[PDB]
Amino acid sequence: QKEVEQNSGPLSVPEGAIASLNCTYSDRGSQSFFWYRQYSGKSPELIMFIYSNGDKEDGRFTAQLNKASQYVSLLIRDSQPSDSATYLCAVNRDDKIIFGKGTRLHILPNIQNPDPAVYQLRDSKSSDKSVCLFTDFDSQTNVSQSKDSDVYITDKCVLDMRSMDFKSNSAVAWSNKSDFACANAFNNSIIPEDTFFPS
Amino acid sequence: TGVSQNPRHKITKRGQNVTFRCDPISEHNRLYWYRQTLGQGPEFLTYFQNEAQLEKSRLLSDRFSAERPKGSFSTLEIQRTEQGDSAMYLCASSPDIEQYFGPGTRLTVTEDLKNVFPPEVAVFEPSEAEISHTQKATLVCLATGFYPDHVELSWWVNGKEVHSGVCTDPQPLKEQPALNDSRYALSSRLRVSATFWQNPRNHFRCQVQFYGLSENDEWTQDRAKPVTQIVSAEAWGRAD
Repeated sequence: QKEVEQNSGPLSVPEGAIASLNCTYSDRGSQSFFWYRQYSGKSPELIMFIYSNGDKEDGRFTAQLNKASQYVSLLIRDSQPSDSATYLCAVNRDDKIIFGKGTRLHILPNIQNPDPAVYQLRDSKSSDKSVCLFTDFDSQTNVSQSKDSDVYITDKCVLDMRSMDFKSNSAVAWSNKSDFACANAFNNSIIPEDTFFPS
Repeated sequence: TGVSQNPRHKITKRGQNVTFRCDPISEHNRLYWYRQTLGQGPEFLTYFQNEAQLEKSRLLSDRFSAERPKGSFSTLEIQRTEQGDSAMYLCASSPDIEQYFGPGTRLTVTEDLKNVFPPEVAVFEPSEAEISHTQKATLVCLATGFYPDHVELSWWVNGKEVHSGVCTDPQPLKEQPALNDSRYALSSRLRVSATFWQNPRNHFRCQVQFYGLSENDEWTQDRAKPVTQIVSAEAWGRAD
């Protein structure tokens, strides 16, 4: 469809700050608009609707509909980890809802004391299979994927030791080779200069 | 309660038929079908009011067939499946214009049931260097070599499922990105304190639910039939 336009992002927003999601629509006869939240494994869930020009607050969400400029917006105050999701803009066209392609939102964790480090982990079963773990880096470290078909690298992923109130990022790399060492594993990426590489 | 859909997953050889079912919320006069692929929105397929199918999109081609016989449940039939029919098929019902979605049916159309594989699973034990440096311990699970890409990974500590300290990759990545029916890989981390890991009575399982062939699927190989099944791997704690 060409009546709901939104940029795919991903948008990165610091934890606590306001996230701003925008969407434009091609037909000024449209009157009824929606924001749907879809977590990565899940179905779209409705979080806000707006049927007249103006503002609307519900908790941390603010939806805004501007008919003169033909845009609709969703503001998320006090961004949390749980807001990381895809946010779908949607307009009613007669009796059917039409969806935009969705904007992906990453709420970046506020890492108190970064301690970037690459560790190697070995299989619980055959202790010749191993894995490299890049962890404890700050939230604006970008992990670069492999352009080496024999090397697999996963993107950033934040975990919460909720009991100890400690968040931490990490990425994982492994290889069909096993002479492959973790020193040269993440080198296709820009990593902190003082990343700890133990021996 | 809520909108229900079945099956949750379907693998089909290209050229075969397939039928999905939606059970909406009973009070809703309106029913919708949508198709959705990753990084894209739900694309409209058709719209029911009571039993009458009032609207079809060009995405609902001739091979596509949707009915809501009793103005209640709905079925969507794709005949002679193509690879480009692989998607999540969403159902939604409405009392007016707000739409309420079911959990979907994930369809994978493969050239040949023989390219379906269960994951292999391995658990990687916390590094001694991390333990000494941070007083914490990260376990890593790897699930590799599965096709199609519908798995559910979970961590189980002493027989109970844990969510705190867990990070799983949002998507499985392709093992052969230049192959149309590439097998996939998935990784997950679980971080516990060093002292919880050094306890030798603590048991750590990474479990991967894989959704594979059906009991009435034709299996013509000698390697085991990759049916729906759990694969898991385990590790016990160790006191330095």
